[PDB]
Parts: sequence; structure tokens; C-alpha cells
Amino acid sequence: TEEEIIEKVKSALLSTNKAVISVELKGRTIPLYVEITKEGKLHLTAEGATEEEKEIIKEAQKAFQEEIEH
Amino acid sequence: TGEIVMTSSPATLSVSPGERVTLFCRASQSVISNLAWYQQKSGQAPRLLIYGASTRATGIPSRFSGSGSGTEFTLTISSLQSEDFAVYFCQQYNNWPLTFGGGTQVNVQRTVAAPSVFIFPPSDSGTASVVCLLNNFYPREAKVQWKVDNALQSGNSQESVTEQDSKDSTYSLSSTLTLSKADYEKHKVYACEVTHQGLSSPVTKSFNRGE
Amino acid sequence: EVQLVESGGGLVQPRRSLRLSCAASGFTFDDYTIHWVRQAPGKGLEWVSGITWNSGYIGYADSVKGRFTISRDNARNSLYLQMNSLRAEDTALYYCVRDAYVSGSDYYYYGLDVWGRGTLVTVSSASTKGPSVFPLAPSSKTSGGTAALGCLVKDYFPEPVTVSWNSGALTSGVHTFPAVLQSSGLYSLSSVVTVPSSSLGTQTYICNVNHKPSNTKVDKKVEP
Repeated sequence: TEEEIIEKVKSALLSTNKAVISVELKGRTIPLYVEITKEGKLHLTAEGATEEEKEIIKEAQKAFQEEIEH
Repeated sequence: TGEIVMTSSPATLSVSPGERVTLFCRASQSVISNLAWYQQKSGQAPRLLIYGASTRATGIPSRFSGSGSGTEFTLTISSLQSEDFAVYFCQQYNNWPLTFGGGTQVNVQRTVAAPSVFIFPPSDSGTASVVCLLNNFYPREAKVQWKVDNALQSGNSQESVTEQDSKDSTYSLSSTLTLSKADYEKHKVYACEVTHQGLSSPVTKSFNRGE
Repeated sequence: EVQLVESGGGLVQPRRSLRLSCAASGFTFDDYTIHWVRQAPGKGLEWVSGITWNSGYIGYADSVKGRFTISRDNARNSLYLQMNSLRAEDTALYYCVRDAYVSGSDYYYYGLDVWGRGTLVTVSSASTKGPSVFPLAPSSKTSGGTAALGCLVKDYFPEPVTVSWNSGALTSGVHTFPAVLQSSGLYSLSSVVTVPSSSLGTQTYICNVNHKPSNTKVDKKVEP
């Protein structure tokens, strides 16, 4: 699941620095705002997302950020 | 799946020089402003017009403008000119796979013109085909039905339509009915039935086998 | 002169393989992602594949995954597309397209900004056959004094076929229709012309069918 989010984020930031993807975390289709900076900082934003749903997105955001820098 | 489908509309559009043109693109999911517009003339590579949802490419005339955000987009030609008759494609780049719309073909507006209908019998050498011709008509939409011995044919015919003529903006259509020489000799009358809004009633051109 | 030039297209049989190439010129090839986009004859555009600048990400459309392999050689500024298990649906004009979005740049651009002229890929089991030129008789039976005549060009392969009337003499009123692909894998078109009905008894009308891939030059006289 958390790996499947990194896949969709990676496919979104290929032709644009800002995109929106749909993620099915757990029993809900969550709209997800994906953003990247020139320096390479990724922010994943979920709106109207339950704390739980927000934390899984923070875990995915940290995992992909380490892959970006490395 | 994650694939985003682009839906173009209208499929075709007819306008006169000087008119205001609006083309629509719809996304299956949100694409924000990651939408581009392309122009393709006949036999040429697509040309990028607008890359951000509203950002005109460098060199693109100001009469072209784009709008929208999310799943609803528009391309506006404020005052269409002669060189603007082409096919226009939308393309999202929110996430791979990159996807295009079907495209909108903008054509030259013209007055209605009824077709002149001609039927050409076969002339072989194991077999030959029957040809029905609709010459210089407008608009393109036209129904051609084959009837041998008062029986509607099906699956044994192929149509071909010319591009809009550079002089009178009319179309021409040819429908070829192909049979075996054995089946062609089992019937006497071969009729081409033509329907078109420029005709006050359906036109039937037919012949008897053997000139 | 920013341009992309494709090469490698031609006639290929089903189930076989073909390798397309693309040569870049006038820009830093190692900074852009490059795409393959194909266009079936008379149909829309379809993205095929793309590679990032360092080949770090490679994407394929579901219709070509497993069969197509994209790769790049930034040392030669060249892009390649290896097509395997080719099918008739793969018949299209294949464009080499540069993506405008360069990650990490100061001022961003978007879309597909540089296209090549394309290379044509035909997937067919058909062999070269000359055209069979049949006549379309100007039957003397009205149309306001306007008569119609032509010749049918059937069972030929591959495209194209050039049709002329009276060796380039007759031009006005002529409509050479686009070729249609028959179920036999062969192409078939027809060329017609409208003429004054009074000229049927005096004027001679000649078709000038010329199929160079078959080295066939056929002239046909149209008579009622």
C-alpha cells in the first residue's frame, strides 16, 4: 500500500511539478495533492483527511523524500 | 488503473472566418491545470499552442486562448482565420500514461448542397464491384444503402470520403459494393439509395444487370 | 535548430520485430524526457512510451507493454524503440516527441514542444501486387448535362498510387478518393471526374494509374 502510493506519486511528477492523484488508503478514495520544489522537496497534501489517513501520507512522503535525495 | 481519459467535444465543428470558436475537453479525473492544446494540419506534426491550462506558447497568436481547471477545459479562437482550419487535440500531463482527446476537427462552414448521385455497373476478371458516387455535397453526413432485388445489403460495402474541397468546401463520397460473379448474376436490379438533408426525398439510382 | 528526426520505419510482417531510431539536434539531450507518440491513419494520437533523462523512469502504454522496449543513448543523442511481436494494430505514424518539463529548472515549461516528422510503420502480411485498373462507364442516362466517369483501382499493395487524367490534362472536376483497406489486405481506391455529357461522343478520357512499388504504369480508356 505505502509502496503503491510512491509509485503513483512518482508517475505524477514526471511531466509536471504539481499534480493530483487519487489514493485508496483504507475504505475511502482520498484526493492527494502532490508537489515538488526545484531543490527537490516533496509535499503530499490530503484535504478532509482523517488524522490516520494523514499519517500514512506522511509516512509515504518521508519514504519518497529519502529516495529523491539518495 | 490510474489512467486519465480525455474526452473532446464537439467531434467536428463548422465555422466561417471571423467567427468565435470554442472547443471543449473533459477529464475523467482531476488534472488541475496540467492540460495542453495542440493544432495539427493535414499531413503535419502537431504544434503546441497552449501548455499550461491558459499559458500560450511562444509564437502562438493571441486569438488562441485556453481556460479551465480540474476536469473541464476550453480552447477559444476569438476570431477564426483561414489558417486555423485544422484538428485540435487536448492532452493531460498530470501523470503517466500521457493521454490525448479524440480531437475536434474544425471545418469550413458552407451552405447546404445536395449531392449528384451516379451509379456505375461492374465491368470485368473473376468478379467485379458496383460503385455509387455522391459528388460535391455538404454537409458530410450522408446515408448510402445498397439494395439488390429489394434486399438491404450489409457488410459487403465500403465507403470513402474526400477531404473538404479547397474551392467550394464540398465533400464527395464513393461506396463500393463487392460481390462474386456468381452472386452478382443471381440478381437483376442493383440500387443505390441515398439520403441527405439537401435532398427533399431519398434518391434511388439503379440499373439492370447487363447495361 | 531544435529538431528530432526519426528513422527505421517500413513494412513488417505480423509477429515480427522492428527497431525505430530518433536523432536529436540543437539542444541538450541529457536534460529532457523524450516520448514516442503514434498516430493511426486518420485517427487520434496515442502515447506509446517515454524515458527520463537518466533512464531512471520508463513508462509504456498498456497496449505495448511487454512487446515494446524504449532506450536512449545520451552519448549519441539518440532515442531507440525496439518493437517486438508486432500486430496490425501497431500500424501508425510514430513521432519522436520532446517533453518541455525539465525538473529542477528555474522557469518551467510544459507539454510536448518538439515533434519529429514521424516514421511510418506498416504491419501487414501482404506482398507487393500491381493495381488492377477497371473502368467506370459514363452511362448515357442526365444530371443536368453533367456526365460522370472514372476508373476503379482495385487490389494493390502497398500505398501509394498516383492517378492522372489524360496525362495531366484533365484536372477540374476530378476526385481521387482515399484508398480503403479491403479484408484481403489489399488497398482499393477510385478516381472519378464530371464531364459535359456532349463530350462523351467526342472527347477521349484516359486514366493514368502509376504504382511505383510494383513498377506498374497502366493507362485505361473510359468509354460508354
